[PDB]
Amino acid sequence: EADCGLRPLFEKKSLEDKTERELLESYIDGR
Amino acid sequence: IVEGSDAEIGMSPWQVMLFRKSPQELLCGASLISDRWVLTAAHCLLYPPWDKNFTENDLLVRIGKHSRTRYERNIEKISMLEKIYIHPRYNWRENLDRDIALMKLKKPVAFSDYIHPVCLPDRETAASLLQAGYKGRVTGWGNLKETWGQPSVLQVVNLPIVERPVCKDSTRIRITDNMFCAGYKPDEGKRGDACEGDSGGPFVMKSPFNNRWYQMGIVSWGEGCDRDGKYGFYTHVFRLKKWIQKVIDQF
Amino acid sequence: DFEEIPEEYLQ
Ligand SMILES: NCc1ccc(Cl)cc1CNC(=O)[C@@H]1CCCN1C(=O)[C@H](N)CC1CCCCC1
Ligand code: NA
Ligand code: NA
Repeated sequence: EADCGLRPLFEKKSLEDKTERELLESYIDGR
Repeated sequence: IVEGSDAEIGMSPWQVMLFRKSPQELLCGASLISDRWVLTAAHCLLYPPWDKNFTENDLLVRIGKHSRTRYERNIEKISMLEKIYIHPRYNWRENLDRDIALMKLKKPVAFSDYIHPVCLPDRETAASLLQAGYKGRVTGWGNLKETWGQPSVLQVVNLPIVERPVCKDSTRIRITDNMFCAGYKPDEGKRGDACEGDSGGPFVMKSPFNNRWYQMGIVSWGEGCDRDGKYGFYTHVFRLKKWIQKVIDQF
Repeated sequence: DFEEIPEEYLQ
């Protein structure tokens, strides 16, 4: 789906969940 | 899930519970990839060493759930299976190579705040994100400990992908390119793992390029749960995507 | 252990 992977209660509202930043901080390439 | 936490509401809206009709019990996790297709581990459906060989009418999928045991009226949706497809080269005899299966629903499920599909990776997203040290997220209603008990609500844990030589050196099982492993090392302090009942659930990563969630792995196997020096092993979704697309295109 | 689900899903 063109909307896949965008959660209604998070990405769709520009709200972040409590631990997604831990994932982002581990992605140390392209930054 | 061992050493995880309660999920937030709507945190994993692609989460699927595979539910046995009789006796009524949790069988496995799974994930929603479109309004008609659910992805899981082959061993959730077919595992002869344990006398497991389910047919479509043995099973239901429950989508939109948070509570493990409650019937979440007006929130969850329960779907019947039209057909199961297991990878033709799934190796249940040796090492769970190619531990992947698809289930087509009898009717499309309506998306909602609690029900929404995950993306499947393309080659570039897999190459960018499937790197040692990069963390993904595993979710499930499986056991909280290797020996016990079981959670009230969906559990979540974030775990780093591990270097392939370390994965290999942690086990006597023959690892293949269709698997990757994740978890903390003994020296890292933090811990966490999938456990029994989490089988078939998704290992997801949030792409920092387009801010979408991708399912990179399927909970497949581990020697125990959360043991020091062991890791969890996950089906490599991208490596098997050609099969996924062949099934969905054909059926 | 599990709450009963509506009978419509078992038919
Ligand atoms: N341990 C629970 C657990 C832990 C982590 C993960 Cl990712 C998945 C899981 C859940 N997954 C399982 O139970 C699967 C189901 C079938 C057996 N199994 C295991 O994991 C066997 N112990 C090793 C197999 C034995 C068969 C060869 C490959 C190795
Ligand atoms: Na080894
Ligand atoms: Na471990």
